[PDB]
Amino acid sequence: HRIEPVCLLVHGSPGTGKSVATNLIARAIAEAENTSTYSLPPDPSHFDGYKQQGVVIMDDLNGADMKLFCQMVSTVEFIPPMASLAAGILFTSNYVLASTNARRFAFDMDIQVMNEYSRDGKLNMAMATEMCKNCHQPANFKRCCPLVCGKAIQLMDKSSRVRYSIDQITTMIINERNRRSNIGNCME
Amino acid sequence: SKHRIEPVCLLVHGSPGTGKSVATNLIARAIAEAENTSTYSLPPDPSHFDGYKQQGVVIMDDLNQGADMKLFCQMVSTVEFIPPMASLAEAGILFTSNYVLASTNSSDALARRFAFDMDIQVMNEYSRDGKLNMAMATEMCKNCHQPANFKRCCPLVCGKAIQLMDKSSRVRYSIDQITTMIINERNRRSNIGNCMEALFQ
Amino acid sequence: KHRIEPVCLLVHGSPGTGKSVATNLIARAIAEAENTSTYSLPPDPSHFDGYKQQGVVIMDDLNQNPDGADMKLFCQMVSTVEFIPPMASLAEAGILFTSNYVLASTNSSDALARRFAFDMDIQVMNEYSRDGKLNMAMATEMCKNCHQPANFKRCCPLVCGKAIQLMDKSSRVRYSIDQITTMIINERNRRSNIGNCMEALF
Amino acid sequence: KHRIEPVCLLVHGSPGTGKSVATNLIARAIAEAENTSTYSLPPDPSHFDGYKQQGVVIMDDLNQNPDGADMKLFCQMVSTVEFIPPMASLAEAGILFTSNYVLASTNSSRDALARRFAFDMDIQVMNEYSRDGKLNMAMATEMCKNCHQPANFKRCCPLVCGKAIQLMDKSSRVRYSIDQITTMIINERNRRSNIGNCMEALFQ
Ligand SMILES: [Zn+2]
Ligand SMILES: [Zn+2]
Ligand SMILES: [Zn+2]
Ligand SMILES: [Zn+2]
Repeated sequence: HRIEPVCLLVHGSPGTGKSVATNLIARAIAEAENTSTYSLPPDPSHFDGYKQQGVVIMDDLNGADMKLFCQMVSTVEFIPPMASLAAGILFTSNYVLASTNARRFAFDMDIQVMNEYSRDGKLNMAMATEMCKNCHQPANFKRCCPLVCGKAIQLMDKSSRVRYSIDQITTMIINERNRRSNIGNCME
Repeated sequence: SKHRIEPVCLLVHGSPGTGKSVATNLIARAIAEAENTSTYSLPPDPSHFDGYKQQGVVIMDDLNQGADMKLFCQMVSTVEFIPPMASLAEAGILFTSNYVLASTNSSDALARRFAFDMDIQVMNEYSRDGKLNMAMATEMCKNCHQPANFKRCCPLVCGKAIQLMDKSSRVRYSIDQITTMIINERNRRSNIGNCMEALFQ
Repeated sequence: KHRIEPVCLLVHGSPGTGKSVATNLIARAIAEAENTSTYSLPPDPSHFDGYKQQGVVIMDDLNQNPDGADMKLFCQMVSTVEFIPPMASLAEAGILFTSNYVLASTNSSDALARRFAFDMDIQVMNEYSRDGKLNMAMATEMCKNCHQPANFKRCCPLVCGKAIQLMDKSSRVRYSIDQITTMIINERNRRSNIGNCMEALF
Repeated sequence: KHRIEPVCLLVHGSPGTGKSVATNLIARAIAEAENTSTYSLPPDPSHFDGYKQQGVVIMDDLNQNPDGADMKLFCQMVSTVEFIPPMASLAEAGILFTSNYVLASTNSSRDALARRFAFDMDIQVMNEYSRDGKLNMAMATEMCKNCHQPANFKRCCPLVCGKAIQLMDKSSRVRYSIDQITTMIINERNRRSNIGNCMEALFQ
């Protein structure tokens, strides 16, 4: 009976800051869904630490990966395997976020280090994590910085072709999780 | 990375007619109005927090001092807690409750968790047949002085009908009293917490 | 060879006078200066579960009946002689008590009285007392115009002596948390300068 | 969980091939770069005497003794939890471990411990500087004559610029000189610390 988790992945070259992207997005929707974030390690088979957190992030997806993923983004009741048998909890996460190098991905997006923050083609993290000094307040973040507002990095949808900021991308994922929850409500 | 202040914990012991539920619930609607929240009550022998929307107070009843108590240790803590839900459309909410009140009638590392270990005691004028004369105890109070955590007073508020007695010290408190005692140990840990955060961070 | 005797502080106070926060500020400050952490014993300390040789130890509500246990423990902690605390866990049995500071508060022969390098009464300043209770809310407000504290990054009335002070039960002189906290560190350092030199000489 | 995981380097090599020389070179340059000192643990170490929260710690011959002593300490250090190391001198006990770099050499083949090596590398002596299979130290310490300035050392020698020894990342198989991998390690630590400060601020 469970609903299908909204899903995002982020293709990137290694120095472009896609780990900090997903994590910023995860922590934000988490803050809003009064939940927490579960990280899967790369190449992971067990869910030591899962406790039905509202959002999980999958560092460096992809192949058991493309399998254990498709159990996660499904309507089937699914039971993750454990390390300590201390087993049994359903997987209920309403969001899955992940990174790498087809309809289960409501948000298929490539990244772009903006040029004033490129450093040899790589994201200049020291500069990209300085706080923004002339910005409107973000929609899902307390405060603004260049990773949130689109200065340092942006997400390009392949299909849409459009470019959004992180702040925009989180507003978008929320809404789709709500739609899905809103219909999943009325029916029931 | 521990991030939440452990909640202040009250446990009232007592024989089953003694008002022991009525006390845990009088205190809780008092605190809740003070911090402008709501209450959320757990069933006896409970496993699921369905309907827990991070309201400020949690009531446990019939705590068996133990499934009752394994789950109790996890609420009263600093470490993040994720209540199990039966509904899938809810599972995922973080436990951020400040108070847990529990009642009972009935190993030192768990004891410290009981910030207030009281014994409910029914005063004789309000005890017909050996149990709370609830019709008496609820009648409003005529010349009582204004309570601290209630806008009006009655013989449960003011210790006329019902009083609870610290198991360890042995002194007696009314309901209206032990509320601020609890409100304040919660205000206490808040202000000390912020204070230290600001001096060493 | 042997361990130096932990410099020890005892704060006497009535219940709402803030002697726990007093001892906690002092500990955190000493521990920050010593590059350490703090370890709190629960009242009625039975076990030292979680103790990993944090240089600073806190005993909240010490009962000072010399027949009591609080004081029998206390006399092993505050001594020069190997003391291997009891752990409830046997997966934790064997670590030595090496802490250099012990900070305790209570409500109130000479061999227990030597152990207290500093024996002190806490005093609410009246401007912060709700019927002789520490008005914690306004005492934990940050100060706005204090000089930089000796041992705290920022100042507040709990630190500089606006809200609370500590009176020496002997000399009858009063001290802020900040002042007592450098006397306590100076004392441990004097013990250590002496102990370390005794070692080099032999 | 208040401290940041130290950045961690593991250099595998046979026993004459200069891996000790190479971790000490990296350590010393990282240390200058942060105005700290280095602290060296002995092989199969028990005690941390002399540890004063120097920023770079060094371990050699890790897991040489396969008993476990090496790997418990290692894992306590490459962690996010408070670690109060063991000392032989009682005077010295209780200091907190807070180094940001752990540099280890080994001769072994060692999920959640691999997670701790941010750089897992094999040392390879280039043939011109090999002598009977081991690193020719006397040749390698002669200063380079015509080399661009190195990023992390004041002058260049073949140990630095990749002439004498190289470091091959076991995963990717890419090779790096010492100077390069120093900038990489420094840059990982700064990144960790920049992301950290940002997350605190945004969820502050
Ligand atoms: Zn901005
Ligand atoms: Zn009344
Ligand atoms: Zn001040
Ligand atoms: Zn060179």
